[PDB]
Amino acid sequence: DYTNYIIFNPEGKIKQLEFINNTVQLGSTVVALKNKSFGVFVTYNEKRSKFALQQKKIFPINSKSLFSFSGITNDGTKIVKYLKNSTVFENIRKGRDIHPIHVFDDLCYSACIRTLTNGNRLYGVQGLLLTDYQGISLVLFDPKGSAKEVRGMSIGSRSQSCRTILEDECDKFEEYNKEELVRLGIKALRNAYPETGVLNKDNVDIWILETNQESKQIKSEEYLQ
Amino acid sequence: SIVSRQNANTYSAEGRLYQVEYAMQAMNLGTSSIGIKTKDYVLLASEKKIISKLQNPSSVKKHYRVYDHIALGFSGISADVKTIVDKSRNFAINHEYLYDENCKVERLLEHLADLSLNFDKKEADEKIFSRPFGASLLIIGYDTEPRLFSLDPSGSYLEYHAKAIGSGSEVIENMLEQEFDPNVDINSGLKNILNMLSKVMKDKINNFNVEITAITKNECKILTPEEIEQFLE
Amino acid sequence: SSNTFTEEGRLLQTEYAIKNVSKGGTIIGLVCKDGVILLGINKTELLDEREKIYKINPKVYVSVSGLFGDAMLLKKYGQVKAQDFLYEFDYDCDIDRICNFISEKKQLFTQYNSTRPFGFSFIYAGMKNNKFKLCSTDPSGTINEWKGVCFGENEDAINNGLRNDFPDEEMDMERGLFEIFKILSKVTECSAKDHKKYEILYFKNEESRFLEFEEIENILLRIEEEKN
Amino acid sequence: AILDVDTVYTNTGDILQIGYAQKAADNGNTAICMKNKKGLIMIAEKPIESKLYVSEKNFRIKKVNNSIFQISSGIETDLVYINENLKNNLISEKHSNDMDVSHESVRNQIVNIIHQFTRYSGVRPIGINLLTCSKYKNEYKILQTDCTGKSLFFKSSVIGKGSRIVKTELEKLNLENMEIRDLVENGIRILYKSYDPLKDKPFDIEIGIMCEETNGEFVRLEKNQYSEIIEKYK
Amino acid sequence: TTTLAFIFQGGMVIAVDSRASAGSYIASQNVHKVIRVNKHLIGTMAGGASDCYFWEKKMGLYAKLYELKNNKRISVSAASMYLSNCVYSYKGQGLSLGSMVCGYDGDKPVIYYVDDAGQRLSGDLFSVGSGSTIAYGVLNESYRFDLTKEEALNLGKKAIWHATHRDAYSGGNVNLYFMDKNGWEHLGTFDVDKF
Amino acid sequence: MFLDTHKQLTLFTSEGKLDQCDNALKAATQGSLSVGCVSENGVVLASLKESNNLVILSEYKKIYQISPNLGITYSGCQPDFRIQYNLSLKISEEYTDIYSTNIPIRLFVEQFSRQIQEYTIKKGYRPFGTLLLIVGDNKMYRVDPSGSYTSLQVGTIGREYTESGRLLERRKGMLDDNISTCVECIREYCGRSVKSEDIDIGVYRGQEFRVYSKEEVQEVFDSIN
Amino acid sequence: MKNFVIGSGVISLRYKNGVITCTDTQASYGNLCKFNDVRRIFRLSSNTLISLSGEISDIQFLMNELNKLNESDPVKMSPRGYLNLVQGILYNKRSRVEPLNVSVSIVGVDDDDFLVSCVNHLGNFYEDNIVCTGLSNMIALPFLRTCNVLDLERDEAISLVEKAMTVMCYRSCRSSNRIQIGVVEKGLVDISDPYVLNTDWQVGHNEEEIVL
Amino acid sequence: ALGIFSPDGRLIQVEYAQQASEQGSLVVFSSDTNEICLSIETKTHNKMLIDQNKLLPVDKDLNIWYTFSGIKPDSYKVLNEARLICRNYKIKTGTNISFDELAYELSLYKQKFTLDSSMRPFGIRSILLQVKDMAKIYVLEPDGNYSEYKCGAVGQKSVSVCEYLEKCEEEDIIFRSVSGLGTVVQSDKNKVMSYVISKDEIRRVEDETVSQIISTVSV
Amino acid sequence: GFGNVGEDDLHPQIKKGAIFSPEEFDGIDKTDIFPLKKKRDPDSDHFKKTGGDDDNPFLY
Amino acid sequence: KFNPYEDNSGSTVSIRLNNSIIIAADTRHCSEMGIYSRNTSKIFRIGDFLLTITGFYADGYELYNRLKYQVQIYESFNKISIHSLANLASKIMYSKRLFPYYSYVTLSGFEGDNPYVYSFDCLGHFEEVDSVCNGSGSPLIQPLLDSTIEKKNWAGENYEVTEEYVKDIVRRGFNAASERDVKTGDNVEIWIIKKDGMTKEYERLRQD
Repeated sequence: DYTNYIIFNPEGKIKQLEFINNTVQLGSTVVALKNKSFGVFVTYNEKRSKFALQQKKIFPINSKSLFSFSGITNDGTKIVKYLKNSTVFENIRKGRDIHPIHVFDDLCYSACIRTLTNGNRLYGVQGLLLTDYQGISLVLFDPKGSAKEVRGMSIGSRSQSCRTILEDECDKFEEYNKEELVRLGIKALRNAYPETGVLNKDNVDIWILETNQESKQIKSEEYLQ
Repeated sequence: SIVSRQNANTYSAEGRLYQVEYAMQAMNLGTSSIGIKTKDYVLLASEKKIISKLQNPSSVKKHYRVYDHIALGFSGISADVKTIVDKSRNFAINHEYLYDENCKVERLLEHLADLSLNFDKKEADEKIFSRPFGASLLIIGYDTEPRLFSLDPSGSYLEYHAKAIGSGSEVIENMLEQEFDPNVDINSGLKNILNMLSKVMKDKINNFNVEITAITKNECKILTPEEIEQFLE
Repeated sequence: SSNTFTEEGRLLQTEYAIKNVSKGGTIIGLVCKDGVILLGINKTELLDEREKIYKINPKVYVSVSGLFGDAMLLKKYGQVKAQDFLYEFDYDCDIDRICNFISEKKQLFTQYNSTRPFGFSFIYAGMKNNKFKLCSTDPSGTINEWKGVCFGENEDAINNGLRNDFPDEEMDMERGLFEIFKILSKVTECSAKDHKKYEILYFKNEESRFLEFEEIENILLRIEEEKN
Repeated sequence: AILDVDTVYTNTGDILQIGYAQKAADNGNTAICMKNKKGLIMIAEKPIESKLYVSEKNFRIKKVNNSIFQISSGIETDLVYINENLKNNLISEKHSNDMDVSHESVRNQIVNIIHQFTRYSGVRPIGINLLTCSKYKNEYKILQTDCTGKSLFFKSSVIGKGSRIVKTELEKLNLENMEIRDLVENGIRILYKSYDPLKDKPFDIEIGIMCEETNGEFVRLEKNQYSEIIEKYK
Repeated sequence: TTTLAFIFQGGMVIAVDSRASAGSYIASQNVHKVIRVNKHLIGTMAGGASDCYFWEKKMGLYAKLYELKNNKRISVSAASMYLSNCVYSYKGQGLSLGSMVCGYDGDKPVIYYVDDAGQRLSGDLFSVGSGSTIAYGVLNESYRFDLTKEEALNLGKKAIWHATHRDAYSGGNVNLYFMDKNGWEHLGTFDVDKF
Repeated sequence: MFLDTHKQLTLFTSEGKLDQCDNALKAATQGSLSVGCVSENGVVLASLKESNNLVILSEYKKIYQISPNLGITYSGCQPDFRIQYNLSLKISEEYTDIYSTNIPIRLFVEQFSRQIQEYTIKKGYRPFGTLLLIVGDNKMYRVDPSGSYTSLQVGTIGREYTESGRLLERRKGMLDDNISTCVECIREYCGRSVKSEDIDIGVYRGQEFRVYSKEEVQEVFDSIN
Repeated sequence: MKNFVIGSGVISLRYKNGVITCTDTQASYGNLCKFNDVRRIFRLSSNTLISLSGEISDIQFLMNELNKLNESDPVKMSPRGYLNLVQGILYNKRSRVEPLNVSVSIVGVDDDDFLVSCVNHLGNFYEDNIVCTGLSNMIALPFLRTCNVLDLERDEAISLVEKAMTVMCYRSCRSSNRIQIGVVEKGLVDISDPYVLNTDWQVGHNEEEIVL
Repeated sequence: ALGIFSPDGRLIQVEYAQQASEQGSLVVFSSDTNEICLSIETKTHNKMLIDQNKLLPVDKDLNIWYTFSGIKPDSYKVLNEARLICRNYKIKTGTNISFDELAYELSLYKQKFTLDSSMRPFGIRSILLQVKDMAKIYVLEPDGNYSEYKCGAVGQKSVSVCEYLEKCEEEDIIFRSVSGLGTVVQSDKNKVMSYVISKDEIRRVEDETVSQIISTVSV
Repeated sequence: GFGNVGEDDLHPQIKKGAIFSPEEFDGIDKTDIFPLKKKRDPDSDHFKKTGGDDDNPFLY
Repeated sequence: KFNPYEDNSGSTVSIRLNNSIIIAADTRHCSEMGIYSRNTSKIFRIGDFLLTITGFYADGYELYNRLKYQVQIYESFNKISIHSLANLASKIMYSKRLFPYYSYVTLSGFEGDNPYVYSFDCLGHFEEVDSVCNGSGSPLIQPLLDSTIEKKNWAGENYEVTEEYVKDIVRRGFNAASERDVKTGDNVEIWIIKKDGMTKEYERLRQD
């Protein structure tokens, strides 16, 4: 009765809002680490078949801004377009960069509308926005309509192991250097993916963002092989 | 109506939308087809769904010309595919209107993926249907490189070196992982694709129950039966 | 339910609407040499105003059976559309045009999911190509041309009588009404027992008129005597 | 069969869906608002679900305008819609009159925006308790709103799961002639008195004050202002 | 501007002037006043450079859409009717336009003179632009349906040359085209000063 | 599932009947009794008013005037009648705007019944739960929730309608005495002794319809006693 | 385009480590000085000032929209942010052929970057060390440009602006001698209470007229 | 459910409409390069019922004809849209609509009622028929599918008729059509009509010959 | 609305060129007496007549 | 009565050579009878392409913002070609035919190895040119380019055209314009777009 559509079950919870949590866990892992000066995205990409090309889960919104997501890829692409449009508008019509948290205000309002009413579809995408704004800031966007700042996060399939590996070292992020953050991200992926050979030079793409500097993709050779 | 829209948009406890899960069952209830990409050419062969021989072979075509250098093959519910083709043609012509160039195939795929899950939107041009399209598409084209793209009813798409759709998809894939090599000529490639197709066809493969589209840097060729006859042997 | 198909491949709502018609007052029609008879059976004495047979335009009349509210709604709609046709082309339309208007609206209502079919049937008396015609429209919206037809209470019995008891001989509408009363009485005595509930129209394309129950009783005495 | 399929009346007159919404709201994190002649403050639990979140930059208190701010417990994302519409309405109302929005107008907006969720069919009750603190004509008032839309003004109020324990402590409390820092002290003490460690996770405190020392402007206290009090009551 | 198009036994000739003016100032001297929409259909633009080019390129997109979903070349009548409808939708709004949408429908040449007022005429000889009257005079006494291809081309080439000789808003290069059953061909970009 | 606002609440049953229309007729049949009596000199219209809830019977009215020549009374739920009365006033005023004359009874009843019937086909709407007696132009019309109307000589709506209708047949006569005759007729169908406050009377005489004042109804009852 | 009650002129120039903005407090309805206390310098932020001229109703509308925008979004804006916002508002109004008969000057300081900008009713905008609006653009601007304002301290800049406004009062019908000066520095934003300039008018005294 | 997928990936209402389009009077046709023969069978249980002509012209100068099987009232709307499409296309474009364009637009109209909620699929197999330059027959499914047919049958028990036509490869299309119709109908119960569509002309065949040929099938 | 751009470049004229020209948005060396657009000499300073009646001039 | 436009000086010149594009514009921003600013840049860059405007500065700025927004939307897959950008600019301009941008946009850039310069009118028509001048000073500079650069009416042997010669010609033409053009500015920007990069220079002009 209460499973199909948007209403409180007798216990006082909406089952669809719990199902979107399973939905956002479908995509491949993204591991994000932030330090005041620089931040790192580490991803695991598996070819869906021997003849399928990689889907490039990480999307750069603007120089010094990166976005990535897990879940329904259509919603993720919608959010990428939304963030690009917001960057353009804020740069031109407001003379400033996007605020990592407040750039998600309209999207959060739309998501809240969707969670409050039936007929409209809930977003099935969980996003990570790593941007330089008075320093490097990392934001986690949830389909329920809330964007929260994090020291580091992991989204996608099997992301809880990465999350706990990151959480065991969160207090030391402000002291780690860029190589240390990349190493910790690769360690989190390894903990999620202890099976050897699966993680390789081809399946992992590492993105580096440093404050007051452009975002760059760096080779994974030095960290996996 | 709100109830029907909610039925469209209800999520399953496992994740994926229920309607997407059902459309993915519907998407392969059709005749088989193979797409092969090589750095010189991209092929697309499909067996025709000739329900009766009284239905003339010419008029049951399964490949639609999306633009000057884009062709679209499909499997599953064939009714949805003409709407998809019309909207794809509109997108390509609008892209040329804005930018005076043939669009990248990836750009058309992005447009269609965006339009896929827009069941709720109230304007026709901003959605495909009120439900996922019950067809799986193999979209090929040339955009400074032979491109093979597969669009699923879930709105997801992937660029492929080779793919098969339809009831024979799994068998043809288990055969592709052994038989396919992209270092092969276009004529021998046509021979190989037709050989793979014939394995699953209900009846004997010939030049009248088969449709082949080969897009290359030089031409977006559609092979005549008198030309398929060359490769059937 | 609503307007949707079923495993059997039939619109159950339309079938129930059609069933509703058979519970309405009986209406009969018959094409003859010189005109069309339109007959209706009311449930009460109704000389105050005609209730079973109406006029659409100078050359189309309709009989009614089924839901009275829907029947009057679509009667007014058909009259308005006939007047719109006259406004457009400056002459009155034939039976086919009124049939088309009402059938189009009925089909729209049996195709729209959020609405219910109109629970009534019409019989149209008119002319076309200088020859009299008799159409009909069911709740489904189907248009049927008839030499003779019946709807409402005793619909099946009267239709069967017309099928196999009505002479195939071409006859003027006087003998046509006489034979209609013959078969109606054969089916049921109540038809020949009482006449103050009857509405009978002698449709002639230019000079149609309604029969007084004195004329109906003049037919009644003829039928009573012919068998003696 | 229970008629909770939608926001409709049961045979006893109760709207079950609103009861479920109140169950959801009553399980949220506690926020305490205490009002006094000298100013107004609100305390807010911020449970540490994971140490990865930057709790110091995630705010439970959302401002409606310069003179109205509010906090919610329950499904706190519904506060996004409620706050967005309240802000859109009240900023326009304030600037179309060039004067502050009164407490009664804020209450009218709150009730009328919250009621439509308990009033329509294809819609889901708001499912939050909401505290809206405002200043008007040099007076402070706290508006506690339920899931039904019923909102009343209080001298001090609490929402969230620990409301039952906090409310009694507030009833034991005298607010007249208390300094704003006395309000901060008492709020932190009462919040910690309802912690119940074995059932709730450890939490950080978000405190927003609105008093004369800041000419009535909403100010979000930084941790160094109350770290001593948190150490005292941890 | 002076554009010219006419039909003769061997095919069809089109010629334009290629000058662009902005009052007394000659903004451009080598603008292309022929919009090729396909191998068997072209349109000579006269009037506002932007609006005439815009709708002609909007017509060329409709022709391509027709070809895609019909696997068949669009007829000249349909192409010109589409164009005239677009400008007719702005009738009385000051839109300035005039163009011959010319091509072959199978084996039959046809030239449709389309105009900003929504007018659409099929004919065997049209001339449009400020220098049209001069071109009409040279064509009137020399044009014949029985012209040979070389005679027809020189008549079209010479008729535009005279118009540019005598009209201020006409000049530059005489672009010359020959449309035939087998498609059109750009026969030259002759500069009027080198005749 | 939640309420489907697009649902068709009126449908044919497998027996050919409209399910909701019969329920609306039942709802109308339960209303307070009201009668009308046609005569060779005019038409009488009477109805009973419930005195419960401290209703000011002098101010509360049960018989209403649509135009100078038309009157109306109802049995069923009051709100539906009030909406139908607004609709009828609109109809009559529109006719008077166009033709400048008082709307004839038959044209009014037709235009009114079509808009009543509108709700037996309107999605997400139920039919009006009221029966209406319309008196004017020396005629009477009973209009039911189906939008079906019938001209009547003696008619009753509300409780005890069939047996009262039979009694009205025994209680016809000259208009001047018909008022008292029908007051006696309906005195047999009231739960308490009827005071003049408890009954409304409207009579169509000549060319206009007028509702008796509470003082006139006393005069009619003084003849009764 | 409203032309009923008009504020006369805006003068804003940047000097050493700061920016000035100055306007008179007169509002004229035709040839009538209807109000002499209409104030057209407003504080947009802790480091920005906006001064306006033109139709007073349009000034009030524009400042109302700017205040709504300021209270709505949660993100601060630099003076160039306000410049872009106001330019967009005015250009949109112009392009909807419903222009505001208002011309404004945004001045502010951000991290030692000094903004002095102008936006006219059409949405046209420019930035310069001295920007003047209205008849000030023709009278006061040529006089102000003769002084290298970039090397003036706050007092010298204020005195120069006061002299320019005195010239405006002498040579403008719609300009009064009751001015209001707004100043913004790195850590300061100040809008003075309106005060009256002291004029001379001693040139026309002539030799043999009894000064009264 | 309406305009939505079922749990097994089926458009349930569309297939129900297909079935409803099968429960209709049988229509049989066969074509050669220069002609089509079209035969329809009708129920004669009612002598008083006047049988309607089921072969209706879509546009008389283009010589396009329309036939259907299934729910009769839906055929009226579909034929009206066919005629409207022809007329509107000539208005907008200035040239006669081609047969393929008409088939495509009518199929789009058919599909329109299967893409939306609140509306019901037509549920009629509609046949477009033309003889101008060559014989051409389009059979449009209720769901919007359409494709050319050299010969075939539609309606009540039409699958058996198509199966017979597969074998009945006789040169005379009149023979083929009438014999294929004869495999199902009963001469006593079914009155049959036959038409030959030729270059911009139409005529119906003699009853004697059609009945004689029908008598030899399903004896 | 469209501005008739190209009418002169389109018709024989029995200046709207093909390309739009600047300042579409005399033979005397005039120059200007003041930077103000139309001003040439002092304003007419007097109390200006308003009100009364202009459409009924003779109804004193 | 409302005049939505302002003329803000002209004098932008763009010349495409065999292997470079020289595009120059004056920096003056003009009011009626006055100078708003002497340092307003008429030249905007979109990646490897340079955009220049004349006429109403607000219209040009809005058109540049529209172009940049559409180009950054398009660039989700690949860099936009100069031809595609010119076509997009033409479409954007024509979308306002009922209320045109008073901007003579000139778009110049390299399509790989080959330089391209596109000139636009206010209503969007665009053509590929070898040298184009827009704005008030166009009639004073364009004949100079036709004679000295394009060698029109040069019956004899032609002086070889090169970057240093073309820049000299451009500065000569800007001097002539600033002399006889009231609204031609005080400083002239000179960009040199080459295959792999671009650079900007400045010269002072008549300032009265």
